[PDB]
Amino acid sequence: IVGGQECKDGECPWQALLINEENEGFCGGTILSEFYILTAAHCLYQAKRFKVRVGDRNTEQEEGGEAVHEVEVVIKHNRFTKETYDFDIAVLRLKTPITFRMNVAPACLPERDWAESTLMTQKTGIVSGFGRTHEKGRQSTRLKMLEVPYVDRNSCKLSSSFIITQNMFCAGYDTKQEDACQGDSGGPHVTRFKDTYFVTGIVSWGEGCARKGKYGIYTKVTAFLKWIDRSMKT
Amino acid sequence: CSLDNGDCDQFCVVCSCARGYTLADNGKACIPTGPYPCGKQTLE
Ligand SMILES: CS(=O)(=O)N1C[C@H](C(=O)Nc2ccc(Cl)cc2)[C@@H](C(=O)Nc2ccc(-n3ccccc3=O)cc2F)C1
Ligand SMILES: [Ca+2]
Ligand code: NA
Repeated sequence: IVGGQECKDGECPWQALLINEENEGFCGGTILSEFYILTAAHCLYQAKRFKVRVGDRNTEQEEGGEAVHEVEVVIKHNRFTKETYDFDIAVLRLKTPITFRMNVAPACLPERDWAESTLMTQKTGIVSGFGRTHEKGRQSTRLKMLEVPYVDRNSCKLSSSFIITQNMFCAGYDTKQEDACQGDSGGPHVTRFKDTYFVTGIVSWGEGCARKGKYGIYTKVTAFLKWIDRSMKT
Repeated sequence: CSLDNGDCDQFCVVCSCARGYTLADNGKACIPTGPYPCGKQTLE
């Protein structure tokens, strides 16, 4: 996360971190239930083997609440391709169930039509992760969050070198130096409605990080609510 | 529903809620059935 702030205790409980063989975080995820994590399909390519860590807020300190989970099944969307980055979504079924507690709780999945008309129309959403704090810099050792404005689809297409599909949405800022970045990929983009946070996007890609004239691109979760439901029912 | 979300706490005139919640008596608010309902930040 470039800009933004560190999440306070209990503020981003649905954050999950995918860790590679080197025990280093490389992508985020969103807790959906005690057995499932939502992440980006492209993240599955970045580490031959990986595990999932929940409850962590500081990767340099082991604190109460952190726990590691092995992945039992990976369900990657069959239409994902790096050629377009379209359909950038995967669901992970964990071998053992997550115990919800302080800093570990699922984000809510909204109903499709309602989300389309009521959540996606809000002014902003919140993105979080342990990714780079600058395009060319190091990944954050602390969990960060950032409020990102929804960006008009047409404005986004005009700004983008690549095709923005209906399975994607844009958010962030034109020139303000705040954005998600590499390492945050796969992580949550949630939108608050009254007092409940609904997962609305999956950090997917961007041309650089916080670049002037560029936005953050997210997988639009509403386009895949049925796919997620079917995936979660094995 | 196009107005004040039908006065609904969550989904919308008929209000409904996400898993882990139960529609309250007033038929608008949503009540968590557990200590860690989805979408709620946690507190000690
Ligand atoms: C320089 S970096 O710090 O090492 N890093 C930052 C970029 C990032 O991810 N930022 C980022 C910024 C904001 C958010 Cl929300 C997520 C990621 C990342 C990248 O590679 N992005 C990227 C760019 C384009 C596509 N794409 C899109 C369509 C078609 C084909 C195609 O390849 C796919 C991508 F993976 C490289
Ligand atoms: Ca830690
Ligand atoms: Na920008």
